[PDB]
Amino acid sequence: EDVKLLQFHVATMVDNELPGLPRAMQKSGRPLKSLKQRLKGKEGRVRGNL
Amino acid sequence: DGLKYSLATGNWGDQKKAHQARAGVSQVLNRLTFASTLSHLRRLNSPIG
DNA sequence: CTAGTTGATCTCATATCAGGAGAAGGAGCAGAGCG
RNA sequence: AUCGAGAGGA
DNA sequence: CGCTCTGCTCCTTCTCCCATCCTCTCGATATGAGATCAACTAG
Repeated sequence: EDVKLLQFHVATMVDNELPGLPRAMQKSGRPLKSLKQRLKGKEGRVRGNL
Repeated sequence: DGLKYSLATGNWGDQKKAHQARAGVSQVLNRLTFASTLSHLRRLNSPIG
């Protein structure tokens, strides 16, 4: 069970939009912004800042 | 607090399920001119998206 | 040499619906081809 | 300050 | 003639994308004791 939780935490740290899985949440239901989301698209790192 | 939150933020639903809730309900009353206020009080919305 | 004082650092302990489009996989059938 | 939301402008 | 080897279409999954720029408002978001070690700080 703890291995499963660690796997979930790492995966949601990198990608928090996986279909089917629960969403890593900060507080009041606000989902975390993962590393993938920082770079994804419009307003992301590449398109938005380079 | 439930009624206060829903009216204050416009998210019609529980504060925890804010992403699920429909937003834009309960907007801030427009007071630029009297006609603006009257129109805002008679406004209809289609939730189509 | 050689013990005593001074700081940093770690441990531990105390409670309570009116998307869509395309690409990748698997499925079942159909047949071809050879033992 | 951050996040989100909303209303607007061209 | 059994058994395999593709292979063919087809349905399912899944993952991706959805103009630019600008303004404003508004709501939400411990403490000490003991041990170790190392620098002294002198004898």
